[PDB]
Amino acid sequence: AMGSMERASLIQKAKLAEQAERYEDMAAFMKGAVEKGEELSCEERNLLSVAYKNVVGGQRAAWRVLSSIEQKSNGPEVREYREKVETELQGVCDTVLGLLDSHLIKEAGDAESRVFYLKMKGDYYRYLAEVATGDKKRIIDSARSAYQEAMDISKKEMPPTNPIRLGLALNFSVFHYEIANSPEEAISLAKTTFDEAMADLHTLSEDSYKDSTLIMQLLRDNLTLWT
Amino acid sequence: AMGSMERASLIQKAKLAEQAERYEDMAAFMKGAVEKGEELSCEERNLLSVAYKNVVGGQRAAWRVLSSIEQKSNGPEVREYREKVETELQGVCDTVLGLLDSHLIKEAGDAESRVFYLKMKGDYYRYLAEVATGDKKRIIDSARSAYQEAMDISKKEMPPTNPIRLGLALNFSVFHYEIANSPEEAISLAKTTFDEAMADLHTLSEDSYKDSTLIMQLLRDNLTLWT
Amino acid sequence: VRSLSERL
Amino acid sequence: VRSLSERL
Ligand SMILES: N=C(N)c1cc(-c2ccccc2)c(CNC(=O)Cc2ccc3c(c2)OCO3)s1
Ligand SMILES: N=C(N)c1cc(-c2ccccc2)c(CNC(=O)Cc2ccc3c(c2)OCO3)s1
Ligand SMILES: [Mg+2]
Ligand SMILES: [Mg+2]
Repeated sequence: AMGSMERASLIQKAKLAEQAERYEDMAAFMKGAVEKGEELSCEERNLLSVAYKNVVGGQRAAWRVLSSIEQKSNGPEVREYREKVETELQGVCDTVLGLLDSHLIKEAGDAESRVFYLKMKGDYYRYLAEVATGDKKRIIDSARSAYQEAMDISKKEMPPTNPIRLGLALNFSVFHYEIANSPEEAISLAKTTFDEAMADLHTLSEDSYKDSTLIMQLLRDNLTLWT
Repeated sequence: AMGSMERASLIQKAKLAEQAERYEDMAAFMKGAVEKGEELSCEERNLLSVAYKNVVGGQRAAWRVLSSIEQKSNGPEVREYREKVETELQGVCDTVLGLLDSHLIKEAGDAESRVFYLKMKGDYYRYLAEVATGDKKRIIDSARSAYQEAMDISKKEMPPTNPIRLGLALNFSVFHYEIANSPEEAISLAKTTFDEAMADLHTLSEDSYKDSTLIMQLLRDNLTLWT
Repeated sequence: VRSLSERL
Repeated sequence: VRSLSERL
């Protein structure tokens, strides 16, 4: 439905939707922009990610509420409604994965863009894994493979303080702890990421230092919760 | 699309949607319940109101953000997107007004139900008036007429501390101040409502006292802002 | 600031 | 409590 709107207008409307907290509209505008077929800039990649993170985040929060109610009850209404929300969540994840596969990842040559999209791929397979059962194994391996490829590129091409590299390592650690039942892998990754970033902070400007230390704080918070 | 679901299941799903903060779903379930053609209980009326208040509240907040951006700019994007949100808001208000007119109000014989629905009618015409221009006059008179009929019934049939009567008077005072450019009418209504409720608190149980005083606090907050 | 209306 | 992932 966005095929008749100019790319630049879709991006401008995504920025307005963000200010208006209209995240479903924001995601639709950014999907339209991606479907124009041009690569996305750093700012545009962040708009895409913010839009879908907010949409799927609301769905995940709703699914967790309904799943909790359903687990305590063990009529069909709670199960039926949890299934409805689950199907909608899976549809949003499939949409994002489809944009990544057709054709954002294959056209991303720079490390910053390729790592960003591969991290997103890991994240949306992770959200699928949160609701999957038994099928679950295959989704988990898809998330792991995307995160691992992103990690390999990021370690070769980015400094340890780069915010994309840090956010990737953070989310992969969450994958290990919450999805893959590998809490020791999660703790090891978070600790090594934190320590390597700490030792690189001296190279950063005041602004970059703030960016990197904010994400490092999340690594430390998880380590506190996990140990 | 809800015509094939049992009334009781729609109500149960509305309650679940509320807990999951899925207010669009909640509104759709309650619309489906209303369209079964039976009158609504007090609890069901509150579910209907909560669902649509949350849906239109998000739209109103977005419209205000976009209208503010549009006013500062004076390309077509901000206007076009504000118009899109405005049209969606008007559609939600028209849906609620249509449920009230077909046929909730005419079937409401008790004062509690008739006052509740007439207040809702005033509220959704008020939300239409917030975005209307010039057409604006006719919407304003429709809101005023609904609120006034509700007031007349409430003064004859309910005590001054009844929460529906208090919320009606509160919202009618907001109408006078923000929509009808009648700030002195707003102040007079809020003051008289507050004082008459104060003098009736002695009749209430501890629970009812808490209910009534919470709404009275909003009357006092407005009087502070308005004077 | 805007006036406060009935809360849920 | 659940683990914290990357924030916007
Ligand atoms: N509209 C939006 N939402 C954004 C637009 C742009 C933008 C990008 C390029 C040019 C112009 C704008 C954004 C830039 N954000 C980042 O690059 C990542 C980041 C870095 C450090 C952090 C952090 C996140 O969280 C904790 O510390 S966000
Ligand atoms: N699911 C929901 N949202 C609700 C279900 C029921 C319910 C009603 C009847 C039977 C069972 C449940 C609700 C009852 N609320 C009121 O009647 C109005 C009210 C009174 C005093 C106040 C106030 C609002 O705000 C400030 O003080 S709300
Ligand atoms: Mg073009
Ligand atoms: Mg039936």
